[PDB]
Amino acid sequence: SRTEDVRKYVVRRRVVKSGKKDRLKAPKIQRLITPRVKARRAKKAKDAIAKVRASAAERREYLRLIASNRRALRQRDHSKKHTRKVHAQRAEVAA
Amino acid sequence: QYYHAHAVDATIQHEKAYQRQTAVNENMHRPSRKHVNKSGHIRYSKKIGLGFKTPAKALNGKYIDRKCPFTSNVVIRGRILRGVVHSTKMHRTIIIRRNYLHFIKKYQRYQKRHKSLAVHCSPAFDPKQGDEVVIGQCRPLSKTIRYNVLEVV
Amino acid sequence: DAHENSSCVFVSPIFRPSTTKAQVMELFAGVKVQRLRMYRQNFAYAYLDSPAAAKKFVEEKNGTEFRGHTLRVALSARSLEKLRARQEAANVVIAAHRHYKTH
Amino acid sequence: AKKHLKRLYAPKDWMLSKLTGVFAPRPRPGPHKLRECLPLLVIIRNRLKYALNAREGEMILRQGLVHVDNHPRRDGKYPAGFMDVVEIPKTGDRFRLMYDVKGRFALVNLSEAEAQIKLMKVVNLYTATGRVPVAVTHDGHRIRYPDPHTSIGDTIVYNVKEKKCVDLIKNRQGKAVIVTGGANRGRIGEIVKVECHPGAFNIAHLKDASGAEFATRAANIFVIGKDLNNLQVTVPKQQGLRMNVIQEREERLIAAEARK
Amino acid sequence: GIVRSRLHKRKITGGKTKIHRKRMKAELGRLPANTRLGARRVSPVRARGGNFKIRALRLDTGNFAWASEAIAHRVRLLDVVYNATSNELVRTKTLVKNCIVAVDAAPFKRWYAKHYGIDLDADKDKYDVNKASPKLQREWTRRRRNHRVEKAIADQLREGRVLARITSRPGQSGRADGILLEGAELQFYLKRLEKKKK
RNA sequence: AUCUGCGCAUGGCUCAUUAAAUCAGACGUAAUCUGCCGCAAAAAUCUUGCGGCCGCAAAAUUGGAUAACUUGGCGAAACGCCAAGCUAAUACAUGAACCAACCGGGUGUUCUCCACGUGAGACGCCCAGCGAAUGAAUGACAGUAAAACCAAUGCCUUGCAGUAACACCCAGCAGUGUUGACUCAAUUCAUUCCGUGCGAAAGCCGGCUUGUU
Ligand SMILES: [K+]
Ligand SMILES: [Mg+2]
Ligand SMILES: [Mg+2]
Ligand code: NA
Repeated sequence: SRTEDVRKYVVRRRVVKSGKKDRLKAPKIQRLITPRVKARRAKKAKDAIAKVRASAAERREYLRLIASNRRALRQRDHSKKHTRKVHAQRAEVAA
Repeated sequence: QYYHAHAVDATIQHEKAYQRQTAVNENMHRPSRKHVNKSGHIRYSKKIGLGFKTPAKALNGKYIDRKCPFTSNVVIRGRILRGVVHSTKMHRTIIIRRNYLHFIKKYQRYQKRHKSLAVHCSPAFDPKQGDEVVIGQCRPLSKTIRYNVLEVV
Repeated sequence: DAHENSSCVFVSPIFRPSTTKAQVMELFAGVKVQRLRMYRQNFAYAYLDSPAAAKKFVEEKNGTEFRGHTLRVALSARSLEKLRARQEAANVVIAAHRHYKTH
Repeated sequence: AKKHLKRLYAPKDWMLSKLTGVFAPRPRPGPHKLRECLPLLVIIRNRLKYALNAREGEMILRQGLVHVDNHPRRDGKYPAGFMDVVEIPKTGDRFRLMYDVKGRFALVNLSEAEAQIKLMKVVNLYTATGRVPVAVTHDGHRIRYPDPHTSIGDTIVYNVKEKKCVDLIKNRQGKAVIVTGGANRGRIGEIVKVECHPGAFNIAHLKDASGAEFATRAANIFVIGKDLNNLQVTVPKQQGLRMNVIQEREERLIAAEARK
Repeated sequence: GIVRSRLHKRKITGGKTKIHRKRMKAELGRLPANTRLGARRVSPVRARGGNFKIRALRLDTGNFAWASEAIAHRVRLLDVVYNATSNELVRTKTLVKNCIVAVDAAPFKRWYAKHYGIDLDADKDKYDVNKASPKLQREWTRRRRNHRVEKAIADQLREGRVLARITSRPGQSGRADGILLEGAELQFYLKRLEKKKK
């Protein structure tokens, strides 16, 4: 069943040699992912979303700078126009 | 009720396939005045660089030329040479001659030499044999043409 | 801060094409208003008699639902006396411009 | 696809003797061009003398002991060209690659807060997907959001540690520039005029500290400061001042005599 | 194999070029697709660089655009009616770029009815123009007050099939997209088609 | 050992061919392709496990092969070969909802208002990723001054001074790519992509402190 240890049921073959000691050979369990592997896999997605959010923040910074520069130019121009217009209206009042 | 469409120009439509510029759509009902000449038609005409003026015939003409540097995707790049018209017997193509003197070192004297070139002449120009022209290098338009006429002097 | 002492108030959202001046007035009932201005950006400016009343309106009308919309109310730094002074200045200029046209 | 590079075909500025071998380390593609780069093997063996041969150079490099622009490089064929900051933390080397008046590569020693700064000449500007303005520099960097006043030819001051731009120097008349290619390579002067030829190469005329006028194609200049005195980077010993050859010969002879 | 080099060509002087090298893979050519009108069938071709060209051997539908309305619809190709190169390319029903075809006008009629509230078929599954809400009716008059349609196009939509011009290369892209003929281009090609029938 | 990845298009050799050829200096490619390598970018994707399409939950516990090997071999041999049994991959195939944004286009005989429709606002549902195809639109301007009137629309107040734009939730979140030149970069809208594209390799290894971040 799921949630059951697999390493306990793996096939172990017996090698017998003259003298020496009995050897037990078991395969390396492939595709068996531990909690460490799960942490790595989740960290990948976390990093991806963090990078995309950081890029969006950088775009917001650049757009704010551009819009602020345009705003400053606009209100400088309008202040100069207001000064010219008020000088024009001063002459208009009382001929 | 119904949109009155433009008529077909019988003096331009002679090629058994409709002649049109591929940069603009002449069939749009409300053009945007970006590509509109003084006659109200839809013409694509770009400004090539190097301080070369777009001819008035290129701006307000009726001709269709897929290889004209002013009304097509042909760009001018590389060499800008100068020559005299030698032959005008092809269609939309002229032969120019570049006459120069080559210095022979041993005898310390020059000798006259020439180099014929096949050049594409847009309908915006009407050069005669012996006229003096400026040509700009473009991409291969045929097996011999690598230059386009930019101005007739 | 230039808003705490002021008697002007900003209230959003008020959709002029869907709300009448009297309909905004029934929301603004209970406090006397010198004038009420509605703008295309779906917001209104009101100018109350006293800064105390203007302040008391804000925390009691902030977050409440008006015409099915959650509503935000803030203290505005503009002043009705400044508006009246600017209109008084502009009226003579309007008259002078009208005379200049017929000159 | 060529993999080899003969010693005779190798650039002369590498200073590789023609009798030592037949081949030279071919620079791998990367930041700088093959003709305008100094490979890390050459830097670590023929310049710093840390490695007696290519084997020891490989043992040094494959450990990541040599950092170029705050990043360890394990390749001895890495280009590692102009304006690059090369630091060996184990020996604390910290030198920048520049040009001297003779046109040869020079290792200008740096300090802290100066090894963190690198100058980059903007060679291209284009809009990437999402309408993102990107500036491409002379070392292959692609700056994702440069200064709105950045234009092709201007230089930007880059913080290699923080990976951010800190200042922009426009390419205007009166600015201080160093010549990057040609016969005047390594010389430092101020722009007095830039003759513009549409369709062809622009010609920048420069004048150095001594007042000697010299010209070069506008693609060979590199802005390094707002004035000939206020430079934004440290330069080699000669300060980009070309000396008369006769005077240099007599001075060298006098110094050699004074030594003995 | 097939090559695209100028070595086999005679010089402008009339001389014969003496070839001193073998043919190269960087100058090769390939056999044409000869795309016909039929059920869709394509074959990939590994071009230089690893990319793929979809050599279409047969095509039946495609994306055809009403340019004056800035829209496009996927319709069936009913016929090919004119080729400038030769009439053998019309007999064999060969689909090439800039060839004139007849397509299905039902999607264009339906879009016209949905967008402007005008039913071409009515005056002579289908959309109902009387079902629309009166907010959409105000939408229709705003659109209708700037735009007028051509009688030549409207007549074709009523008939059920409308002439079109292929704007894509089927032997390279693998698809047959196009544009509806309008204006002087429609009147040019209609005259050629009348010459054939008489 | 054998799968897997990469290289083997370099180097070495020779000078037979070869005169609008080759080559040299000087230029192009805005007519193109480009693995390695540099600096970057990436919000498409209904998956999984449990109970009865639904419900409930979520560190996604994905699936078939097939070598080496073994067995029986064929062939005079052959940098020759069958057939059957194993068994993996960063080989091959498959596949990840939520978290998780901004922004647009089309609509509903949808409701709520307001006026008696260029109304407004919710709500529904249909699409809105990169790359590609076709079609429209951008990709600026730069050779003139004043009043009227009408319709709408902003304000001022209850007639136009004054007034970036914009009917809330963003009161400046691009009104501004590049070149000598572009049908180019990029953006938006319409419709399309059928393998002939697109994983977080469903990958590996370390540290520590030993961590469903
Ligand atoms: K292999
Ligand atoms: Mg036939
Ligand atoms: Mg070789
Ligand atoms: Na025909």
